[PDB]
Amino acid sequence: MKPKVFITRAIPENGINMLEEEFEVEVWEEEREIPREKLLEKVKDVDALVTMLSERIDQEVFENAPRLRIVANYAVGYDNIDVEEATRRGIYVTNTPDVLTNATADHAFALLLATARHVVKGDKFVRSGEWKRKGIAWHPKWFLGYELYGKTIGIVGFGRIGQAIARRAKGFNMRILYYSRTRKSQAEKELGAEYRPLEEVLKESDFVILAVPLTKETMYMINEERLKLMKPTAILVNIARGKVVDTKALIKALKEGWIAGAGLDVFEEEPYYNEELFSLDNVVLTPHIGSATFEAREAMAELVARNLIAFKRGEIPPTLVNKEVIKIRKPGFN
Amino acid sequence: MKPKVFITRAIPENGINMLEEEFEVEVWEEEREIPREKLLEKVKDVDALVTMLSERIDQEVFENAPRLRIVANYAVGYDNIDVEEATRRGIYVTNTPDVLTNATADHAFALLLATARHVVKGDKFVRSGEWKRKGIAWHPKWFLGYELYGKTIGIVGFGRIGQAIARRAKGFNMRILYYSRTRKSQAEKELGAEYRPLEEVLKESDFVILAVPLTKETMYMINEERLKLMKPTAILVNIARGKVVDTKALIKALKEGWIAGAGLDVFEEEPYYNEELFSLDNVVLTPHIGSATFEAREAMAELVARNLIAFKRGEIPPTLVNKEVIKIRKPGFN
Ligand SMILES: NC(=O)c1ccc[n+]([C@@H]2O[C@H](COP(=O)([O-])OP(=O)(O)OC[C@H]3O[C@@H](n4cnc5c(N)ncnc54)[C@H](OP(=O)(O)O)[C@@H]3O)[C@@H](O)[C@H]2O)c1
Ligand SMILES: NC(=O)c1ccc[n+]([C@@H]2O[C@H](COP(=O)([O-])OP(=O)(O)OC[C@H]3O[C@@H](n4cnc5c(N)ncnc54)[C@H](OP(=O)(O)O)[C@@H]3O)[C@@H](O)[C@H]2O)c1
Repeated sequence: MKPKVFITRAIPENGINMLEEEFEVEVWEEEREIPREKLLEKVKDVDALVTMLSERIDQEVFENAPRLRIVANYAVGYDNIDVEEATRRGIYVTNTPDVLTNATADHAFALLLATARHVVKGDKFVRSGEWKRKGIAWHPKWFLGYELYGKTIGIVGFGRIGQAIARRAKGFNMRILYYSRTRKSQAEKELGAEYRPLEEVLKESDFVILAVPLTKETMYMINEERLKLMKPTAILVNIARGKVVDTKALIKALKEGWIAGAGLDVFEEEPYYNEELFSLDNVVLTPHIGSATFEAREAMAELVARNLIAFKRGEIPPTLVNKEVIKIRKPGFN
Repeated sequence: MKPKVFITRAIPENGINMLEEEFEVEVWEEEREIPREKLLEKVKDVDALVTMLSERIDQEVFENAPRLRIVANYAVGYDNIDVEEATRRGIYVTNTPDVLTNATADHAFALLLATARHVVKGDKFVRSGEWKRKGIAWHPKWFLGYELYGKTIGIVGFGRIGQAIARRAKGFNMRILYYSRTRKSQAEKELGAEYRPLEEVLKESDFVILAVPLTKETMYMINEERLKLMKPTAILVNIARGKVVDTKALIKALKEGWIAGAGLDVFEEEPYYNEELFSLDNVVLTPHIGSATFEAREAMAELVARNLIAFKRGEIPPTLVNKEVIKIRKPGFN
């Protein structure tokens, strides 16, 4: 008698418990991701879905889900969902902005600093015993990295996470440039940031941070010609999506010294293995953990629940991504 | 006819070249550190020394250096120099403050973030191919770390580097507490920082950063009872000196979950190997590279040269650490 939601992953219990008050809830509890054929089977009679970036919510899913009215992504990105087709069908799509902004902006800085200061390579040198075995405490030319103070940070995608990365950069006294679809004077005045065309941001920055969604417009925007514009001392950080960067071109740039290093949280396929990329000591790698804090987790689970419960009550969900759907079908289950 | 300086390491050429205009210069150029017996031989007829933290400038060095009038440490720390004995003897001692503040404060944040967000462990997971081999792109419970935003940072040693770490923490919207020998209202008002007794800082902080010199008073100040006061979710960062922390107690704290993790740039002996410490995935380790930026390097070399040249000219050196020596012997060579 309650509407039915399938949750494709073991998200925090707080969100599951909130949903159990208002829905019949099914939760995929396994460590492994749900196989595609099982996803298609399980959506047969669901009114709602909570999905991860690992599930491709495309036309084929919709065709196999005739009761589905709302998809809540447990993520701020939604490049895994065919939102135009959802809108067509009157299906509401929600995401999780804001509650993971600080985690991801912190992780961008974690990657920036780790890459700039040789933290991963340094740790291996110590931890392996090589430092002790070689017998040399310190040398003035070892492990030299790059300053941030007074340097220019270039933020590609000046949204929630991009602005939060700029806020952190102000603590390092950085000159802040950004490229975005829009220009925002509030954030400009609060942070001292300045808009420039993309190729100017790439030419003038000491650190380039990617914080855009994946769309047709941002696919491979960091390509071979764009990388050639960057400084040979510059560090690239990708916390956005893997396919914003042409990895083949990035490998060439790193090997040939077109840029100095890269910190990457996201990859063209996940999981990822690339022997050539992974052989480089001027890259730092993390497995798509930008939003991985206990608190962001929990807050994302609450927010997915709030969206689905608002929808049940005939309210517009607070983090609806496809507002055009409202005029197509009003909220609620039938 | 020019005074003679021995430089114990291959510091940047800019500083060497400045000194060659005014001194007969000898530079130890080898990768390895100068052996103790060679140090004692080489100081026999020097008027000045430029030393690294690796050289122990103690009474025995002074007794073997009868012309020595000034020691310029290529470091801000000077726990490797017996400054009281230098003063006694009329020997000026200088260091390198300021020019390495931003490098070291950046590295403190590099270690804080790497430890809080599992950057080293994450990189090994990806780079080794384990992420790919296990076949799972992402899991909501994997690699969960700690937020900074709104959290409390406790700075032990509120000097040049400690205040610069607080400046960076303001970009993360942190509540800033500090313990120091003094209280500083300027920095309090600029950064919103508040003084507290040491044990209160340890109890109330989510991140504890050590930025004190090594002195009799700070030796093993982070001991077993102090570690027990910390939060089980708290992260410790040591960019100060290894002997500020009782490593045996720190290992117990990390294994027993008294604190959540530690980022360490400095060790009780350097180089260092500790199999038990190095087996822990909740530690991040770097080989005393806090000041290792190209620019800090260069600026340290210039500053050592400026000190020795000012002294030659009968001027008080700009970063003299033992001001009492001035009344003992005026500056210059004879
Ligand atoms: N690595 C991780 O763990 C992780 C975690 C969270 C998010 N992410 C990813 O980061 C992305 C951004 O997150 P967010 O919350 O900051 O989203 P957001 O607030 O929508 O910000 C994205 C910004 O990118 C701008 N943008 C979009 N298309 C662009 C284009 N073609 N050219 C230039 N700028 C463009 C957007 O412009 P407009 O102002 O015109 O909107 C917006 O300012 C998500 O979409 C996601 O892919 C990754
Ligand atoms: N890891 C690295 O690569 C690296 C690089 C640079 C420096 N260091 C180390 O970091 C240390 C600090 O550097 P810095 O330039 O910030 O020096 P600093 O300006 O002298 O600051 C040190 C601060 O520690 C405070 N302090 C000293 N003794 C204390 C005590 N017993 N209790 C509480 N606070 C005490 C000092 O108090 P007062 O205000 O009363 O002076 C001062 O505020 C150096 O001495 C060095 O050991 C490490």
